Amino acid sequence: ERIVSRDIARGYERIPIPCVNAVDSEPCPSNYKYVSQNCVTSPMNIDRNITHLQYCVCIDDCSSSNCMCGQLSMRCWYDKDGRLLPEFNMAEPPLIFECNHACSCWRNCRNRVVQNGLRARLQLYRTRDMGWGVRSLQDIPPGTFVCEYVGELISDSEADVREEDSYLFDLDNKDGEVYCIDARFYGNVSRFINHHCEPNLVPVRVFMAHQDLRFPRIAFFSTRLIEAGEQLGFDYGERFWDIKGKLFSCRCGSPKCRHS
Amino acid sequence: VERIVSRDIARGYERIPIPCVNAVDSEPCPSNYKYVSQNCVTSPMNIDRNITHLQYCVCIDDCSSSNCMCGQLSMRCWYDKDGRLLPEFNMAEPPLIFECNHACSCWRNCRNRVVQNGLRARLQLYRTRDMGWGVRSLQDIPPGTFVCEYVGELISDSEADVREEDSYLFDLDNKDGEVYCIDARFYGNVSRFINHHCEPNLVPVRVFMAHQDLRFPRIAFFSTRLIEAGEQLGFDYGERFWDIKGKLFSCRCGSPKCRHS
Ligand SMILES: COc1cc2c(cc1OCCCN1CCCC1)N=C(C1CCCCC1)CN=C2NC1CCN(C(C)C)CC1
Ligand SMILES: COc1cc2c(cc1OCCCN1CCCC1)N=C(C1CCCCC1)CN=C2NC1CCN(C(C)C)CC1
Ligand SMILES: Nc1ncnc2c1ncn2[C@@H]1O[C@H](CSCC[C@H](N)C(=O)O)[C@@H](O)[C@H]1O
Ligand SMILES: Nc1ncnc2c1ncn2[C@@H]1O[C@H](CSCC[C@H](N)C(=O)O)[C@@H](O)[C@H]1O
Ligand SMILES: [Zn+2]
Ligand SMILES: [Zn+2]
Ligand SMILES: [Zn+2]
Ligand SMILES: [Zn+2]
Ligand SMILES: [Zn+2]
Ligand SMILES: [Zn+2]
Ligand SMILES: [Zn+2]
Ligand SMILES: [Zn+2]
Repeated sequence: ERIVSRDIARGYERIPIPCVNAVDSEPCPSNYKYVSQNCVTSPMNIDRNITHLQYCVCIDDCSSSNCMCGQLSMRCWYDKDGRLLPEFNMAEPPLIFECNHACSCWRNCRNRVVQNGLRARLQLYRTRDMGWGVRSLQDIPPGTFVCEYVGELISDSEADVREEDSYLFDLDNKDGEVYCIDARFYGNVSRFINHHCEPNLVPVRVFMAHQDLRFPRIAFFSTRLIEAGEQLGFDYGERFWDIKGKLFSCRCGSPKCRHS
Repeated sequence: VERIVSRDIARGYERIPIPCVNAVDSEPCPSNYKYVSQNCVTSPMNIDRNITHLQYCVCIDDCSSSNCMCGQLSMRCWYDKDGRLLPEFNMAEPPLIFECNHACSCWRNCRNRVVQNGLRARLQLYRTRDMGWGVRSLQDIPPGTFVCEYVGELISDSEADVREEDSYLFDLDNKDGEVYCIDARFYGNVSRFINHHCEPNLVPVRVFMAHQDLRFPRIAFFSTRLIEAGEQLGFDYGERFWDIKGKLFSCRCGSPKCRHS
């Protein structure tokens, strides 16, 4: 019903992300800053030395098995349309290394999906029972990149002293150091995606312009055909529900719900 | 005959292809460097990227009014509706330009965003007769248009002072504090091929977009007049270059007002 914003991203995405409310009188969310890429407040010494990148020397479109970046990904998982292959392990996704600016290939090679940004037509909307949510305005085939989980990159020490923990995405411990993305104060459309026990999205760790393994980027891919109008959802995991289960129960409505 | 030796030296990284041609000799497309479309580093530079340190505007319009904070930092917004520098822009002593950024309240299509939109002109790398490779425009370029950025490897002054090849350095001079340099010898974009001209049709301008760390301005070339289709691009290398290289060769820009021949 009520169109309360024509584009919450104010033109920073390749297509607008409108916001509508047909439930109550809440206006468009405004208690955060929309950013389309990750940001920092305190410094994160991400390794950006260009000579530290692994890269490929392909002269084709990076469809051969000799592509170093495909080999780092165990294989290039992207088909001719940029969708994950049917055999992609959705239960335990691998890391994806996309091609980068040190590679000899062209900017339009096969192994570049997440770095081309959001393409699906999404919409922020007011749900009946769990606040704001995100839905697709179009059919999304299986294995399509939907959106990235974008926010403020913070250390574990910083996360342990933040009053609000509902917008944290853990980049769990590759070593002693561990970091997370906090979308509470800075974030993109993904900060409004609700939990579902049978999720139509799965997060995948991706490396594009750097390969600092402490700082993967979080890309959501569809696990099935998402029909037009369907709400997006992913599995928040057990750390969330072991903390928030004390306060409320899951309202995903799935007959296979595990937290209600 | 004009040999096409590359369809795009940028391999698709620019909005427009930049082909390379050679009607002079049998030299192939230059390949002794790595093309990058934006600045890179090898040793860390600790650029201040704290989002709360950005100055930003709160404009409710397209940032075309007098109240835009980012225009005020630039002493005024110098861009017209087409993204070109106003005729009042001081080409002889350009001010610092602060474009709008992701902390501003405005939209991504506001007026104060030109260099962050990337290269737009149709350019061409080509073999000259007595200057090696050069860059020309394939189209008319109106005055005050953003043409290309000087892109390369960001290095410190002490690193530059131990590099054997100095012909691709762009100085980021600092009146106070540490001084840095862009070296396009090993990593660079199309701008590393632009030759010196004593009456140049390009002027470099220091611009800030995603960060405002004054140690690291980005270098944007704007046209100083109409550049016609076919014309070679050129800017003034300055005195530090010619005080060093003038001992080896004379300027061949061919201008009637050449100052280094
Ligand atoms: C509530 O759900 C989480 C809560 C916490 C999480 C992650 C959580 O959900 C992750 C998935 C759900 N997301 C929702 C949107 C996107 C995915 N992560 C951290 C990190 C764990 C490992 C890496 C370093 C810190 C621990 N702290 C947590 N809450 C504490 C914070 C500090 N105190 C008080 C001082 C307020 C209370 C408890
Ligand atoms: C030859 O032209 C330059 C030469 C030098 C420059 C700048 C120059 O031209 C700038 C304009 C021309 N460009 C051409 C393309 C784009 C603009 N910069 C400096 C400093 C760098 C950072 C601190 C302030 C200035 C260093 N010295 C330089 N050559 C020395 C380097 C070390 N070797 C040996 C010790 C190995 C001795 C010569
Ligand atoms: N499946 C679910 N059941 C109940 N509440 C949920 C839920 N999924 C998400 N939420 C709510 O949404 C928060 C995650 S942030 C997701 C956006 C949120 N709906 C908003 O309006 O800002 C959780 O803290 C929880 O309060
Ligand atoms: N006006 C000029 N007169 C003589 N040589 C010039 C010149 N402008 C540029 N050059 C040459 O080009 C170098 C700058 S790098 C510019 C690209 C270069 N022509 C190339 O083929 O790689 C200078 O060191 C000088 O060798
Ligand atoms: Zn490859
Ligand atoms: Zn590659
Ligand atoms: Zn590739
Ligand atoms: Zn559930
Ligand atoms: Zn403004
Ligand atoms: Zn602004
Ligand atoms: Zn603006
Ligand atoms: Zn001259």
